[PDB]
Amino acid sequence: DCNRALLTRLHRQTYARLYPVLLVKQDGSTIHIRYREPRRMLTMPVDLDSLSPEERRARFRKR
Amino acid sequence: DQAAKDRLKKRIRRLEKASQELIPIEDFITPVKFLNKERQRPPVELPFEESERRALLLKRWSLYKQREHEMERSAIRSLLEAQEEALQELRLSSPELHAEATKRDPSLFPFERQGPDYTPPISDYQPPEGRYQDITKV
Amino acid sequence: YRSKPTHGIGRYKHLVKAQVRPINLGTDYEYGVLNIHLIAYDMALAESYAQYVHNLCNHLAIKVEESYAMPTKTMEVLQLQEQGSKMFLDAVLTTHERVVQISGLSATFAEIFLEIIHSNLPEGVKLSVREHTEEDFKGRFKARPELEELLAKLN
Amino acid sequence: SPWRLLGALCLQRPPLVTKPLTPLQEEMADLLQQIEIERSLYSDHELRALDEAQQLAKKKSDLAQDLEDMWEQKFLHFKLGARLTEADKKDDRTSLHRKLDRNLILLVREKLGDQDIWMLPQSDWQPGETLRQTAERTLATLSENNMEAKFLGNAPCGHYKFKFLGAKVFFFKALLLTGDFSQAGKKGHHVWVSKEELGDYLKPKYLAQVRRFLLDL
Amino acid sequence: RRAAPLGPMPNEDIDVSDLERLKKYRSFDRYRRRAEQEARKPHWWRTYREHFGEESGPKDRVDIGLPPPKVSRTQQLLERKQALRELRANVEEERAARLQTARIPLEAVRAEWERTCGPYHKQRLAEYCGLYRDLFH
Amino acid sequence: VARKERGWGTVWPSREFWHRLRVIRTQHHIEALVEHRNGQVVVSASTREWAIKKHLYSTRNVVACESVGRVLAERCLEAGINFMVYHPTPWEAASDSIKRLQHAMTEGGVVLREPRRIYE
Ligand SMILES: [Mg+2]
Repeated sequence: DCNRALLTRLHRQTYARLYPVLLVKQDGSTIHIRYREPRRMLTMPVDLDSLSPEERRARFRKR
Repeated sequence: DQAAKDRLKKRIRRLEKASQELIPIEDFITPVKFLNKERQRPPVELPFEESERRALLLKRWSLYKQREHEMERSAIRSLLEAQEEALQELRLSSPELHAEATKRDPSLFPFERQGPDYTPPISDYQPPEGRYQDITKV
Repeated sequence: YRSKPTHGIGRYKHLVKAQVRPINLGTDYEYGVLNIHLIAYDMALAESYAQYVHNLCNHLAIKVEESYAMPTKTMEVLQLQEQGSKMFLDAVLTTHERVVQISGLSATFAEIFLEIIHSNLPEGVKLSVREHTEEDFKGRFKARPELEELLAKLN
Repeated sequence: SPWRLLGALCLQRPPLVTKPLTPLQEEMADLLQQIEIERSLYSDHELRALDEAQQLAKKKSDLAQDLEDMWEQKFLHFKLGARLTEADKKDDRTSLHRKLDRNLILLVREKLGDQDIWMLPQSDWQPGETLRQTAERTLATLSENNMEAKFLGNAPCGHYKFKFLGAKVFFFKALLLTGDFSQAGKKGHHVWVSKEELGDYLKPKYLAQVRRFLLDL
Repeated sequence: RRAAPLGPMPNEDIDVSDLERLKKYRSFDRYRRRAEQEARKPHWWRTYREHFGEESGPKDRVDIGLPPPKVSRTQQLLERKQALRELRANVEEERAARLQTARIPLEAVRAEWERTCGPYHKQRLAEYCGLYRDLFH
Repeated sequence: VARKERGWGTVWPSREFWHRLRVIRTQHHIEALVEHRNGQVVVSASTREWAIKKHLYSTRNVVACESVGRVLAERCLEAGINFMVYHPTPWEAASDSIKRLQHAMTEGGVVLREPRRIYE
């Protein structure tokens, strides 16, 4: 039942050419996204770490 | 002194009586750069085989959509009939129970849910580091 | 005419009108003005699922208040380059939010309705259902720097 | 008429992975992509590629492809997650991570003194309690696990009676948000099951029409 | 002074309260259909039909004619249904309907009209032209 | 030299005619009428008729409107009525089916927009 509203187009008059780019969040999941600049893969990066995770990120960057 | 507070309260009243006009929506407005990228876009002569395949596929899609809407409406009707005979059964069971169960709970107020994705989340995966800078115009 | 039995045969203004709190009563709990937010990075999925939600409301006879759109939130993807402590530009990620403003339902039809919504969520759509507060109404409106300047001069 | 008091719960697992397209939706997706290309007003990547092409043609008469190769290479280097966590194990109906496409429901197995039941999880409440909190304490107690599950609301959904004296049963419906099941190899037989092999497994007349208010999807 | 109406008001059936729940027509064509349906009913007030020559209104028409042909309704319906299914079975019918290029044999249409409903149509032309009025009243 | 019913104007359509073409486009069938000012129907061509119904395909089409127009034009020539007034709605005037139905009426030989009254 997740396939109901997926089958659609852009209904506007003037619009650029879009591409089915696969995006990943801070996890293993992928989502199909109409996005320009026809790269096949797009990734989202880790932000700000945490108070006890900034030191772990610094240690991972050092190692 | 007090005259400063008088002209101040005059200012809050005067800029309060102005309009609360909305932000424009970017998506409803065609951008300016989209004008001159049309001269090298030629029309495509659509062949008859492609046109008839598109048309018959549209007829099959319309029939399938009508049938799928019909079974979704049948499912919601079955759920509603079950819930009708259900509330009748509980009302015949106990008065205090339908006094309690006709509520919408305050825990429903932050109802948030995320749609399913293409691939499942994998374990032991480390995406790289980065930052986000908000360029949304205010 | 007044004295005739055919008086008021031309009466029409009582049939067409042309000139919000939740009502919590204890037995019939009709709850008022809610916003259903549909958040996606893709134009087609956001607009089509807003269309599907609005058409489902029209079929299920909810008096819909509005069907509107939030302004776009443009996130920027700056990533850390390999072998360096450098930032490079990767993606311009636009976030679009299509919101359906519904007036009133019941609790029963809230289980039915939200069950159909998260059964029918497409790929890459974040669902949110909340009430109508002051902040959700102020979200479509621009900043008020002159009013914050006046309030800061007050304080 | 004496009444015997039983709640019950319907613990719905949401799908994680979208289902594959039927062939009619696949060919409609092809049509929709074709008409998006037909109505598309080019792109900044294709404009640059055409401009570089015509300037190199004019220079030889008198890069976008590198980016294409790099993007395809970084796509081919990346391996995606496995869509099929079902067929690689092919035996376990017990695990929470069993099926990703369909909706899943929980059953547990108990042997009674006078009955042998294959049962959706149920309850028992003293009359001072409310059935919503009864379902919450049942979920917190009987499965000995940390299931952060969002209940839908106060209104019940499943409603069946069997009379000996009568005995009365009220199924609720509640959706899982996040889960943590301790002691995965416990002796209590719990199964996460979908609608078709649910219909295969469930014998009773009272539990035969749980599919009436379970969504088919 | 107020008097009592002799019969029902036209718009008293629908509820004044809760206007949002009542379904609306949004089509002027739907209003045209509804108004032309409403104008043909015998209202109790003074009407155009009463004053402008409806030719006695309801008239008990004495029929001096041949019996209608007795045709089996179920057999007629099933043969019409089977002919329709064999007509929609073709693909070239779909092609001719879509591409706006299809013709009908008007001579065969005229023949089947003369067999089927031509009697009733000629009866209403004779009624309109007053053939019955000046011959058989 | 007969009396037309001049007047009205606040209502629509104008009732100043001897014969009027009435096209009812139902979601299934297409039904055209030639109506006198009395309200009686003179000649009608509908796709509810079995005589047309076994001859056309897909009762709703523009081609169905063409069949209706040609059949009613032939029936009007058979009934001796050659003039009528057609008053379409401005969104029905731009439609494909009504325009080519008027084309079929013109090619059929029925001239729309009735002649002016003598000493009106
Ligand atoms: Mg019959």
